[PDB]
Amino acid sequence: IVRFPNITNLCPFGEVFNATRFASVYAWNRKRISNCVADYSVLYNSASFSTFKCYGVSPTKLNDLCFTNVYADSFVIRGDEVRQIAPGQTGKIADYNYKLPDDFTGCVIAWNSNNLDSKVGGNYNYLYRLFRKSNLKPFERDISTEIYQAGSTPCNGVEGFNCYFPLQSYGFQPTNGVGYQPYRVVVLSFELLHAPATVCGPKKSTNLVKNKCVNFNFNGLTGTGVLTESNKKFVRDPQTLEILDITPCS
Amino acid sequence: QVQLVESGGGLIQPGGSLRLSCAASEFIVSSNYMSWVRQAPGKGLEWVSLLYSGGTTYYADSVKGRFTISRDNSKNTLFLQMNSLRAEDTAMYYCARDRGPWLHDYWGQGTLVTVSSASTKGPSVFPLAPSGTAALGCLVKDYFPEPVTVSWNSGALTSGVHTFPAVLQSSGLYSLSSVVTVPSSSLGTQTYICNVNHKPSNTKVDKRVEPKS
Amino acid sequence: DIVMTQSPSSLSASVGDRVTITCQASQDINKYCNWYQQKPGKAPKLLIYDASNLETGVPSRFSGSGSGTDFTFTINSLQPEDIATYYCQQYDNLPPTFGGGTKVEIKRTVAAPSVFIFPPSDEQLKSGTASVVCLLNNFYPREAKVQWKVDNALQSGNSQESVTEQDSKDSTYSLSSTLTLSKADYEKHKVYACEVTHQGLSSPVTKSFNRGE
Ligand SMILES: *[C@@H]1O[C@H](CO)[C@@H](O)[C@H](O)[C@H]1NC(C)=O
Repeated sequence: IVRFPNITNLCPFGEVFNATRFASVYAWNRKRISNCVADYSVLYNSASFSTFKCYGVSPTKLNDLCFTNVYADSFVIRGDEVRQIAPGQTGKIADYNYKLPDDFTGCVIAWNSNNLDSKVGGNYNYLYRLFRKSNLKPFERDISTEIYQAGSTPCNGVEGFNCYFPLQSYGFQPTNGVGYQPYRVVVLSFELLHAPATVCGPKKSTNLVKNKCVNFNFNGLTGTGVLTESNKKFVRDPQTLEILDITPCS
Repeated sequence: QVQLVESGGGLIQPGGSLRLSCAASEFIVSSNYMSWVRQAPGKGLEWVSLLYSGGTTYYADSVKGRFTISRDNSKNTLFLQMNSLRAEDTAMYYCARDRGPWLHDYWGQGTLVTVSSASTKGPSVFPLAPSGTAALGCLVKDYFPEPVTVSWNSGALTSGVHTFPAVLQSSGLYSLSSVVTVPSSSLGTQTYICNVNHKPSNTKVDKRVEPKS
Repeated sequence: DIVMTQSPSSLSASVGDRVTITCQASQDINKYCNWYQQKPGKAPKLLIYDASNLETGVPSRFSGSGSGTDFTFTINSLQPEDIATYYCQQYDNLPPTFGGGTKVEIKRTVAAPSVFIFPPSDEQLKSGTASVVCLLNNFYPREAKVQWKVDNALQSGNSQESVTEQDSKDSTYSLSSTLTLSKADYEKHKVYACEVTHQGLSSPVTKSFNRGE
């Protein structure tokens, strides 16, 4: 048996993964996903993606879980920088553009995008931040363009020696080796607050059978046991909000 | 006005420790990518380590776990802590500002690190006496470690001088000659003194080189 | 780990010649190849970043091209001030690595060495060793053969020689060869001779002395 909320909206992952224009990594986008049902199997079975690193979850278990909110962050980077979109990584991108937390729960999804994102004379639309005094915090976004003072002399918004524009362009070109080609990245962030879950897989609810040994699934809590009526107050049915005691068996 | 001045080099025994520093002007060290690059005597260039503005560090595999890069913002100084030093760590050590990682656009003049269990020795200075254009000089023999500086007549005599690269004798000590060609009519009248200076010891020596009678 | 194969390792050209150096990377490094110039005893100076861009101050005679694996560094009309060793570097992929370097020498007209010989000082004989010095002054090209003779017996294995860097004005080289004996051995013989072969000499030149005289 399987008890999920009665959410029915489709989660708008299409306009994230399939958007025609992507953000620069220093200016990465975030789409907040809530109150909807997403079919992650479209994602974790697709052949479009070249990386699918999931932390704190296994990608194929994703159609049996629920979360409070999902965040979808997206941007473009070089190919050989994809490895830096990971917890604990260091470098220009992970320290100064997009940083993941210690305890990240989510998936990093990426695919080569040379056809869409490189131009013949170089696509200078896609930038990254090269200079910054301090590290970004996890999931922090800085889009400032103040001239970077590398020396003691103030810059007064005039760039010159020891006075650098903080952003640097990738200049993607079609003949670039694969590690210098642009990749589109989507980071899925599965958030689990103490609240009703609003983003679920597409698994269909069945009848709530009590008083009997059953394999169950309550918003992602999977066990084998007998659900009975419970006099405790504070697993709870999503649809009916009723408390159920669990006793094990086989 | 920009400057990078390394210090702290010297002779140090294998297994020992040493800290290089690199004082900066005009660059704020804490606002820059900063690198250490080294050069073994008469050899090419090897990058050592890198410090990001934000604190990230990278090390060449050959020094990882033995060297540590750091800074002191107030003194505007970069450090390189060296531990468990090895023969093949001997090299000249440069600090450089990196306009972006490893883009070394401004280098200090370097500090020389000699890794050896050999002892410090000051040189003996012997004269190479002449017999226009006669030739004379100074033999600077049996010192350690490098370097030695040689001037002639406290800086005044400067044209025609040749101070040679030091060479390592089979004994493990260095030696070099410094020679000069002068008008042979000026001999007997003009005084010729080479000023040998060996900073690794506290040795200075001046040698009158006069025609052997 | 990327390897930077630099070609050629040495080069000899004349003032105004067009000097080309190449560098091949063992992997695609896109455009992240820089070029450095090192003069003797100095620290490297960045001349070209990102395959083709000229650091401010750098004469337009210097240039570079390439993307991917094959890079070119060009000096358009070679100048005296350009005697140096030049290095390429890929600075994008950890760890950054340098090419082996290209030593660049100015070509000029043949000049014979002026040869001198210096007997050991009496002061040094007090200490148990005799150094005999032979000086080849201001010659070109660098190839020079020095052969030591002690009572007409050729010495092998007890001399060391050392060559100056090419002169800024002269563009010539200077060499010193030092022969080392014990006082005992030195006093057992009379004729001490230095024999010099060089392009600019029609036949070899000998300088000798008789011990004592
Ligand atoms: C993106 O578009 C392709 C092709 O129409 C489709 O197969 C894929 O499922 C889409 N992805 C999402 C997340 O909508």
